[PDB]
Amino acid sequence: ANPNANPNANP
Amino acid sequence: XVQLXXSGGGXVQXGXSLXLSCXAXXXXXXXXXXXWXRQXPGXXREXVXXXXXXXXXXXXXDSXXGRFTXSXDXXXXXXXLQXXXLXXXDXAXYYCXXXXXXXXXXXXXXWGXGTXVTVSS
Amino acid sequence: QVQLVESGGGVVQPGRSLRLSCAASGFTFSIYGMHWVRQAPGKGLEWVALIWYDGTNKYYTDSVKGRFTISRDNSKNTLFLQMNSVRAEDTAVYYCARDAHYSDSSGYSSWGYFDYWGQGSLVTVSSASTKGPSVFPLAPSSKSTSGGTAALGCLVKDYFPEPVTVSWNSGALTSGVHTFPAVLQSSGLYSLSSVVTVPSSSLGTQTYICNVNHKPSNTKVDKRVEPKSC
Amino acid sequence: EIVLTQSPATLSLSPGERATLSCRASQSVSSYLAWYQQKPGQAPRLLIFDASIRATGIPARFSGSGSGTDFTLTISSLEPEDFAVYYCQQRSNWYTFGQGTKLEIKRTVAAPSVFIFPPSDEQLKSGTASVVCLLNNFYPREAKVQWKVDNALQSGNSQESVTEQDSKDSTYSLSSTLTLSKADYEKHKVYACEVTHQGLSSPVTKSFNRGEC
Repeated sequence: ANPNANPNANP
Repeated sequence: XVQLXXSGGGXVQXGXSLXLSCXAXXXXXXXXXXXWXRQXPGXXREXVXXXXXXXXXXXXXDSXXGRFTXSXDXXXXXXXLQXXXLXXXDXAXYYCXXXXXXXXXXXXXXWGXGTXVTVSS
Repeated sequence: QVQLVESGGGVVQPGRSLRLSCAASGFTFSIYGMHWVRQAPGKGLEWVALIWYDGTNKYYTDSVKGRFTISRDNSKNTLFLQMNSVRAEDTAVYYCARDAHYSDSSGYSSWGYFDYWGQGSLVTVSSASTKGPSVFPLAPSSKSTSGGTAALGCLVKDYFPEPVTVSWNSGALTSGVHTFPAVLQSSGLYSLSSVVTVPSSSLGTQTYICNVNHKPSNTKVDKRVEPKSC
Repeated sequence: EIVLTQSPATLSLSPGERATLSCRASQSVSSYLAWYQQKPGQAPRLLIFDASIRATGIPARFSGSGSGTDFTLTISSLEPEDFAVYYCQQRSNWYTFGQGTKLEIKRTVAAPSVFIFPPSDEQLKSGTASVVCLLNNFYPREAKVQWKVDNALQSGNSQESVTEQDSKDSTYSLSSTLTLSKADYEKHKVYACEVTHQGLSSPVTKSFNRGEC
């Protein structure tokens, strides 16, 4: 898993 | 270890311009701030200006802001005080000193011999 | 409208736990990832933890992983930081921050920056007990005279936690006052001084009193500052 | 772990002038860089993100440029509300910040006035002696304080505190506090603090003799 993935709704 | 030799002073009319020089020998001064002071007859030595290392700026006394400018020629181990719009009250012996503290706390260990500037018509 | 209001800070002993809250208003809380960032006294910013909008994925900086837990309650628009097994090095102002989600008309999308922040909550990790300051005069003399101006003050020593406040002459003297930031001593207690400059001719005439308040210990002290002959 | 290094540590400028702030990353962060402003006691404020995109509500005088490892924040005409600390931050690999650059107000040189205070009799009766040296209303910030007790230079037994630039005159003030046991204090006579600053041609010393105050 990527700690810098988008953490907000609807990427 | 280091010697400071000043030049450029002399007699100038009110409103005129001069440039003082302070040439250092014996040690390289590019890493150190260099300051100008002046002492009028009977008074204490007053701060005039400081040229820090290139990129670190110049700072000035209230009495000379806007009229005097410091600059450096590191390749020639020399600093300068450009003096414009001179007034009789600027008459004094002008001194240069090296700040031996590279962190700029004003450890003035070596001083030039002084050069007289007289502003009179 | 965007607001983040934090609560829950204070003093916590080493090894214990403290929970911070961040109440959000003025935006759709449940669509935003949320972060905690902290700032130790006198130092820079350090990212602490992140939680996805839906509470699933959570990430932590190495020095808190396994000790702190991030959570959220979307129905109450609140973000939490549960700090466990705390250590002195966790002392800091803790900010919550919203993930700066951004998009444009062409499908560009950004995130991973901090666009709105709480006001900060100070967490002080210490074993020290609540204690008011001892207040001592800094007396004026000729060794504290420069020209026709003298300086005097009060040393406000050995208190915990912050803060103290200092006034002079019950608030009548404000010009020339400098009250320094506290320093943490090796003892774990704080100390500071407050000074003021005044006309030297006033030393024989004018009464100078510093008024010190330390609310956590209900300490109130007036100290008269009288001249000396140094 | 990506390390961001900011330069210079302090920039001393006047309103109207252009301010140029630098941030260098230890390895490439592509364009995933932001700039923040922070004033004392307040939360940071996002100015620029993705290296060059201005955040909503940020004045046009702020601009960001760069990519890879070298980034610049420029303020084309500084205004009074811009004096603050500025940080950069990356989100290419985890989340790290630079150490900050302080943008301070320049003014003319003012040497500190120097004052020394002896410990009070009240404090002495209790076991400790604090001796305080005050450097008042000076600029620029750099200064050195040395304590001497019977002419012997002290080390390790003093702590300094400094104010923020004064709102009206833009100067700093600084205290240095020497802490000794009462027993040690009572072994010596002359207590001196020696101050240097670029506005002082010679160091300024203030001293007292124990028990003559």
